[PDB]
Amino acid sequence: HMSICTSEEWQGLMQFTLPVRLCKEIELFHFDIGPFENMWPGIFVYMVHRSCGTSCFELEKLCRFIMSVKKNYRRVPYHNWKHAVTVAHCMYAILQNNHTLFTDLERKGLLIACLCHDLDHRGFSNSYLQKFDHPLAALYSTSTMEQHHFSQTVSILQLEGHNIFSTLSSSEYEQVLEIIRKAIIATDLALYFGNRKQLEEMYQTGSLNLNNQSHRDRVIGLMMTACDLCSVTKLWPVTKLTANDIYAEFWAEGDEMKKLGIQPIPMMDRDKKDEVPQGQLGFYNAVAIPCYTTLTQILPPTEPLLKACRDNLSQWEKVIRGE
Amino acid sequence: HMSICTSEEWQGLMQFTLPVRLCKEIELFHFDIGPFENMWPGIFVYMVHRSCGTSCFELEKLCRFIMSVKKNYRRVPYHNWKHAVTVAHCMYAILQNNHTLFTDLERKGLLIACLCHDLDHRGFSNSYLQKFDHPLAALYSTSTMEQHHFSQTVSILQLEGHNIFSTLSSSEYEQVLEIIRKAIIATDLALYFGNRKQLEEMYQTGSLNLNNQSHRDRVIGLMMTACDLCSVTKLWPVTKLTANDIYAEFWAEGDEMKKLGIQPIPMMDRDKKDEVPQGQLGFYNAVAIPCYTTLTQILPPTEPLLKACRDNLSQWEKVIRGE
Ligand SMILES: COc1ccc(-n2c(CCN3C(=O)c4cccc(OC(C)C)c4C3=O)nc3ccccc3c2=O)cc1
Ligand SMILES: CC(C)(CO)n1c(=O)[nH]c2c3cccnc3n(-c3ccccc3)c(=O)c21
Ligand SMILES: [Mg+2]
Ligand SMILES: [Mg+2]
Ligand SMILES: [Zn+2]
Ligand SMILES: [Zn+2]
Repeated sequence: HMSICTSEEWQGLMQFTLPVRLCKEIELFHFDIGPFENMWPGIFVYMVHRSCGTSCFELEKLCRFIMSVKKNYRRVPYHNWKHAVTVAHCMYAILQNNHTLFTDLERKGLLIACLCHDLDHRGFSNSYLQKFDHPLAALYSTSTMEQHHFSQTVSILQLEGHNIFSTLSSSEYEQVLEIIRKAIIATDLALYFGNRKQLEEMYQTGSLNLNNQSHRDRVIGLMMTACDLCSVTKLWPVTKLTANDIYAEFWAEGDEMKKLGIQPIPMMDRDKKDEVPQGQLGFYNAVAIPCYTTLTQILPPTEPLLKACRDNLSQWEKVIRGE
Repeated sequence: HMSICTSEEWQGLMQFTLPVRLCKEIELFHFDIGPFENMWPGIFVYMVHRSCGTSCFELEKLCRFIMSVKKNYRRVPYHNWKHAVTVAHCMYAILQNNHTLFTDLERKGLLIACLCHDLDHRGFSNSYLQKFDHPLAALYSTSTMEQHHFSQTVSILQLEGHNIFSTLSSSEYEQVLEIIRKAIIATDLALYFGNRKQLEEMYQTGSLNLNNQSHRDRVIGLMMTACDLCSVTKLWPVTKLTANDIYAEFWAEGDEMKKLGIQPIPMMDRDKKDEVPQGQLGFYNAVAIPCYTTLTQILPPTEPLLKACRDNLSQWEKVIRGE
């Protein structure tokens, strides 16, 4: 039922070497992958090698995993392969700047989870699938898509010559699958508010214990959300272009409702496209700024993220005011 | 300007007596008015008299109102005089089964609002009038048609010997015009989704209180939508025939767009008649079933509506399956 890669695809990836100029840039939080589409699979390999090591995964098995993952990402406007590598890059930048804060079993799982977190996205919300009783909503009652993304990840790893986590003991293997499970479920934005709530109180009262697994998993969750929203941390022209992509996806979902006689929420309605600048300001103020603020409080090296978020908020604020 | 009834028309109505056989059928929710065309105006009078008494309105003024309302309903395939009386009948059945929950003034207003809710329908959607900048969209920015229906109701009552509420105190009169205003605006399906969602929430958290005017207006609104969609609660052959009438009206609207070059949505496209069973399944699942479900939860005697809705959904389910 999955979509395996061709021999051609993984072999070419194995041959790819990252140009020396982009070595500097890939270390920066505001790095846009956008202009280098042919390099995106190659960029993930680099990040995996630069973080955990050149001998952490079997190069053959790794290249087959990446290229098969790419094939299970649909041609949707925003929740595509480009997003999966943008999110992973941000995770790489965070994991680099907090090098001794996470175990090599967390480091491996976190990058793989970021590349897989939106696997098989059909450009529809959890609310859409529940409202139209889609077979996926029948399998997973809550965090519908996120539970499906995790199921597709597990299915890719279950393919011949794809299990990149096969060299781990049964204990070490079930441990990493759980890191990935939790990281992907955490990408369900509805769960985020509560997570950034509990993390805010835990930071204030100094109760956040990094040795406590339950507490550990909450930080990883926020790290996932911060990576998932990193489009608001890029330079203004990049940020502006990405906004157009997620709207195009939202509008297409609304169009599907309009066809059935249903009225979409303003966000999903393309006839309320002028409401987008105000909607962005609302999202940045209610979702993005709180996220990066708390992330910086827990992991201070992640400060540039919050800085770039603020810069873009100001840009949206200028758009509203008519520059 | 309006369309006044003839002396002949209202005089004959005053003389009409309902057949003793029908007395029991009119009390049932699944009652089809379709076979009794000559009796439709007479049926409304009966319902008025059995709901609010025989001395609630001046028989002369009432018969003139009904017959002139009938004349301001166009010969469109679905949004016609037959629809008005079907909607009103369903409202009568709901009022009857929950008699003491409502005031004599709401019973008066809701039945009149149901007979008037589609007054002067031209067989076009609000989406159409707005996209093609029709003069009616210039007057009313939102709920375009519904605001026009309320304006035509007020215009009929403003006719000589037509003011059926003239015998109410200035306070009662302005309260009944507001009951009607709100009930007709509520027939704009776009507003329904928010209304259903809010009411479901209020029921779940037990915060719903019929003594709270704001809550009361939300229930009346849902009652209006349930009545507006009662065609899906009739027996299968009736339900099937009505679907043909709304589609004849939608197809005519699509034809108007095709003439200007614009491509209608599948629902409004007559070359796309095969997608109709799936369109119905989507409408029943996303609109009709949620509606009756919530209505039954607020007013449990209205359960037959949800029962018959389910029976028709199963019928559409069978059509898709090739049964
Ligand atoms: C809970 O707080 C809010 C605040 C604002 C919104 N909102 C938005 C943001 C949409 N949106 C996401 O709901 C999202 C989720 C995840 C990522 C994302 O943007 C990515 C590119 C980072 C986005 C995004 O733009 N745009 C609108 C556009 C027109 C009219 C209304 C709105 C509106 O109410 C929604 C939720
Ligand atoms: C209920 C009916 C007529 C059943 O045949 N129906 C249908 O099949 N599709 C639809 C339908 C589909 C799309 C939008 N409105 C619809 N309405 C509608 C129209 C105007 C005001 C309120 C609701 C229906 O009555 C209906
Ligand atoms: Mg997601
Ligand atoms: Mg209407
Ligand atoms: Zn994502
Ligand atoms: Zn109607």
